[PDB]
Amino acid sequence: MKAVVQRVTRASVTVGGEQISAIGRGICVLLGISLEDTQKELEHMVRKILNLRVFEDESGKHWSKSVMDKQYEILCVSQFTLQCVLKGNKPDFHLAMPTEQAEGFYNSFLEQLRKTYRPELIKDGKFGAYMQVHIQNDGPVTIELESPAP
Amino acid sequence: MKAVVQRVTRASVTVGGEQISAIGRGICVLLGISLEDTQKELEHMVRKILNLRVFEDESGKHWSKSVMDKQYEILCVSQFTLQCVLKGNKPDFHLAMPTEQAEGFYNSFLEQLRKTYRPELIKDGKFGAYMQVHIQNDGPVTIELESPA
Ligand SMILES: [Mg+2]
Ligand SMILES: [Mg+2]
Repeated sequence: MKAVVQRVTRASVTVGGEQISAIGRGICVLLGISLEDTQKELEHMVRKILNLRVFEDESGKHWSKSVMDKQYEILCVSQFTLQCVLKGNKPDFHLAMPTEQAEGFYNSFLEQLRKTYRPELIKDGKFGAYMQVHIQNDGPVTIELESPAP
Repeated sequence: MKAVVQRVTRASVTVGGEQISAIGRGICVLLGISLEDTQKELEHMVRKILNLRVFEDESGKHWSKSVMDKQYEILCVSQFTLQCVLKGNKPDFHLAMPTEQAEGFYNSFLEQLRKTYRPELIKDGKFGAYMQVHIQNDGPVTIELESPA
């Protein structure tokens, strides 16, 4: 499992100009699920996202508070392209989990996130859809996470 | 050297509320200079970014065309937070090149991009600054790139 995490002042997902979801301050997670991914990686990745210290405290010290410390929001979007192998210049996605299983895995992942944090502060894209993910990256701050190695 | 590349329908940078840079369709590249990066990694990374096949052809075939094939734009922003977290739950900076040496590499990287592609299609943020980077990720499509190893 891989994730790209971007700290946002706001973020939203549109499908065909229709706004699907939107968050204010918090974190946008692009989530790459691999073929070899299991419940262990699912649970480990949730813990890492929720505990990632990307926010300031009241004094303004950097890297001192997680999304949960701040009671901020999380926008998760499924992103199989992160499971890319770069032989030549064309991407190959053989390491990504196929969409039939991946949708179930993704849904279970979002559900662990909601039960570990607060459901109302967790927003999603639309798994199969051609989306525009509007990301107002605050800083910018961008962190790569991986769980096969936690 | 590490990069996160996002395919965009548009992207922009604001500092202090003012939009200082914007592109239309293309890629937004967040670039992380590492401690032992050389001109070698820099040249390799430019090449990879410029030929990355993240665009469709004119028949709609996925993964077939690069930014240059499409004559699309590139917004490049410096981002030192791309190094591995490994231990703890905060960004890790010990592997990032100190800002002083890094700024020279970053500017060299932009000059290489411009020389190898089209200068008028290349935009950047503002190296020192606290930026809002507005990214309309198209798909979304996101690719992680890395040189040395
Ligand atoms: Mg993200
Ligand atoms: Mg990017």
